[PDB]
Amino acid sequence: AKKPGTVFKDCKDCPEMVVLPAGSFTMGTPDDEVGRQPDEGPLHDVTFAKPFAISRYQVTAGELDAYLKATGVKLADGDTRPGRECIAGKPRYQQGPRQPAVCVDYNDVKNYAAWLSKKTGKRYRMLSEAEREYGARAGSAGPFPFPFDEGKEYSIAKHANTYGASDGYNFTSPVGSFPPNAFGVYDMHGNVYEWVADCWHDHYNGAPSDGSAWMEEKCELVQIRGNDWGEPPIFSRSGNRNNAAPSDRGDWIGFRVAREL
Ligand SMILES: [Ca+2]
Repeated sequence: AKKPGTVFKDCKDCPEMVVLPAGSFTMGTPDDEVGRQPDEGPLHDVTFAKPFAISRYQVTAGELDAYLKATGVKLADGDTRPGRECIAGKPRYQQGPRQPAVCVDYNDVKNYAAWLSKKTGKRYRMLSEAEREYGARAGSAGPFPFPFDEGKEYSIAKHANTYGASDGYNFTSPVGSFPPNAFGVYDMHGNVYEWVADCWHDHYNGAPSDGSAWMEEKCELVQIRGNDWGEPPIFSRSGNRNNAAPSDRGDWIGFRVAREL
């Protein structure tokens, strides 16, 4: 079996995967954490019985393009909002092949993971919300697994891409433009939000404790995680939560994939 921290790819066009360790962690946010929102409790411990892999980066534009070429799929255009349009998977801002894939809805992510699974003979899927927070924290209990930038009160521009140019980028940055966390994972605290599988809940009362996704038979809203290029760093904290309708897409939502070992 592959040791935690091992980085591998199942094919040339496939996302770079990193093995996360089995173990437990505390999910959610302490009451007094700066910026904490009300849906980030209760704090509750979640257990991953087995190691599993996630993409160390958000899936890239070039990686998505490889899928589009292989399958012939055309992604639907997105929501009205002048200057922020998604057209067949492409945002309006300049987007090179190592910037994150965006302008995909929830089902598009599932389709990409199904294609990857068939091509590789491995089991690819969406991350669960718990897996995503686990991977973001990499053992850390506070809002960030890295220190604040020296010289300002609450700046993370040395570690993440958030609103404005102080981090080098107005829009998204190539994946891996900042240091990784202790699990070998990049961009968990900025760049783009990410789809995860879970249906939306306004709290963690009754949340699953085994690393699974918290599903409902019918869901108008699903969870998204992380924080995007246009948002302030107060929402980059590891425990920040948000949601979208699964048919939504935007130039600010991308995704990771996970792989069973
Ligand atoms: Ca920025």
